[PDB]
Amino acid sequence: EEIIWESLSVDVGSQGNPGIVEYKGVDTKTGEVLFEREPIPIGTNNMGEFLAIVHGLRYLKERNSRKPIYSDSQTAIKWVKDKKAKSTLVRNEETALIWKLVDEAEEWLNTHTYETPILKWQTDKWGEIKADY
RNA sequence: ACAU
DNA sequence: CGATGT
Ligand SMILES: [Ca+2]
Ligand SMILES: [K+]
Ligand SMILES: [K+]
Ligand SMILES: [K+]
Repeated sequence: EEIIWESLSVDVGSQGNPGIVEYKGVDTKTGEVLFEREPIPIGTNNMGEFLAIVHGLRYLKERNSRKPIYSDSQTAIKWVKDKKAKSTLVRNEETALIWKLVDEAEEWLNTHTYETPILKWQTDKWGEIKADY
C-alpha cells in the first residue's frame, strides 16, 4: 500500500553478473547512506542482495533499532527467510571471498534472533528503491 | 511468469 | 543483448 518511511532500504550494485559486487544501506526517508560494503571482486546479484539484508539485520540489531528493512529482491528476501542462500555460483579461488561472506551470513542467521520485518520494495508502485546506485 |  | 534467481 504505502511506503513505511521509517525504515532501512538496501541495494546491490554490480559490474557484471557474476562480477564485482557491492551493496549499501540507506535511510528510506532521507537517502543518508548508513553503510557501504567494500566491493567484492566476484559475486552474483542475489548473493549481494542477500548479504545486504543480513548486514542490515546486524546493523539494526547492534543499534537496538526496530525499523524494517526494504529490499526489492524476491530471491534475497526468501533466502533470508530460509536462512539459506541457494546460489548457483561455482566455488573456486576466484569466488572464495563472496562464498566465505555468504557462508558466514547464514551462520549468523542460524545463531542469532531478530524481529526486523523484511519487506518487499514495491518498485512497480513506488519507483526505484532509495538505496539505488 | 515473476523479482532482480 | 547477457546472467541470477523462485
Ligand atoms: Ca537498484
Ligand atoms: K536491488
Ligand atoms: K541496483
Ligand atoms: K529467467
